[PDB]
Amino acid sequence: DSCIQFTRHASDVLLNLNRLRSRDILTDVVIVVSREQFRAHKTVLMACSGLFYSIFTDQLKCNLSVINLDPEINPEGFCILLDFMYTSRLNLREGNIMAVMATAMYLQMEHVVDTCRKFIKASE
Amino acid sequence: DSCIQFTRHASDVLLNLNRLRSRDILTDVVIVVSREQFRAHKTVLMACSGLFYSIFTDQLKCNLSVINLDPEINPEGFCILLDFMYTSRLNLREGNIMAVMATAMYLQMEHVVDTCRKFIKASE
Amino acid sequence: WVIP
Amino acid sequence: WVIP
Ligand SMILES: O=C1Cc2cc(Nc3nc(Cl)ncc3F)ccc2N1
Ligand SMILES: O=C1Cc2cc(Nc3nc(Cl)ncc3F)ccc2N1
Ligand SMILES: [Cl-]
Ligand SMILES: [Cl-]
Repeated sequence: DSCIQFTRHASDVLLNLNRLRSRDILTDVVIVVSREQFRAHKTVLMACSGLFYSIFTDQLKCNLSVINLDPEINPEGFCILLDFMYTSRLNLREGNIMAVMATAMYLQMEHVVDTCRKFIKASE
Repeated sequence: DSCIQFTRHASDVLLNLNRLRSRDILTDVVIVVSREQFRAHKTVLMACSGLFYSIFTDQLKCNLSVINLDPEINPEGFCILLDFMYTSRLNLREGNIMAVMATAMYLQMEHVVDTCRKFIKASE
Repeated sequence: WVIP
Repeated sequence: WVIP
């Protein structure tokens, strides 16, 4: 087509979606990771994760307001990945990289799994 | 912080949100613009438009599944702006610029109003 | 704004 | 990935 494109649009949309999350505006699901609860927007979770895409396209699961993750999932790892979904920034540290990578494999977030593998290889 | 950032994340999120819209997945509102109907995600509309942000933060309107726009709004202008919200690309043409600018003023989409004003000034 |  |  002959469209023009606003470079910062996608980043500005994501910043506003994170502001809605902060303010608990139109959040429509609670993700439970053992004793912790995280509120989010189903559409953002599906846009970032192959696991959430599969969950919320299922005719029965699409209607659930609570999703319980596998008990082996680390809540801090999940929190770091949820923040990445809404900001593009990943708080990857020596003390959390194994939990973050394991969580990203489970959630099916291939670009995160890729940077974790590279950071681990560099330390070996 | 000491975060790393994935450059293409926000663009990839927006592309996936547009794929959900295409496929009518988790759309939760119908916007009526006279005889036409447009399905969308409330969160994407709020993230892009000051008018939708005000509508869906209202304690009564947040619960509506149908929103009727002012009868003066042009459906093609709205369609072009809805496509911009989900893609960052604006199909601005000599034959539609006046309707697009009027719609962007109503929806409170300041960056679009800005490029329309500039394109109009260039033709004068 | 740019030409994509 | 970059340093933001
Ligand atoms: O590593 C990843 C990240 C990821 C996100 C999605 N999300 C969607 N995919 C499509 Cl094709 N349309 C809409 C979506 F919301 C699916 C798979 C995967 N795998
Ligand atoms: O031209 C524009 C585009 C636009 C979008 C929004 N959206 C939100 N603003 C904030 Cl601060 N937090 C969350 C949001 F969804 C508000 C006003 C305006 N004016
Ligand atoms: Cl990813
Ligand atoms: Cl805008």
